[PDB]
Amino acid sequence: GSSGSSGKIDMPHRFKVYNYKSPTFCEHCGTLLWGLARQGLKCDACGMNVHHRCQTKVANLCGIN
Ligand SMILES: [Zn+2]
Ligand SMILES: [Zn+2]
Repeated sequence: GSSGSSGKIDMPHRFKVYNYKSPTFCEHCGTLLWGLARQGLKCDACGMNVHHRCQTKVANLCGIN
């Protein structure tokens, strides 16, 4: 909590590396990901799969959208 008032807020995508065996699709470049242990990244907040770079290209609104 806090003392005051807030308005508009934006949060980044909690993208965390994941080691799995499945065909993942990027929500930005719309392509496949070829990896071994760092198979792209997956947001543990909203739940999205994007590349390491394609991640910094997505909006900084996790949960709001
Ligand atoms: Zn997110
Ligand atoms: Zn991508």
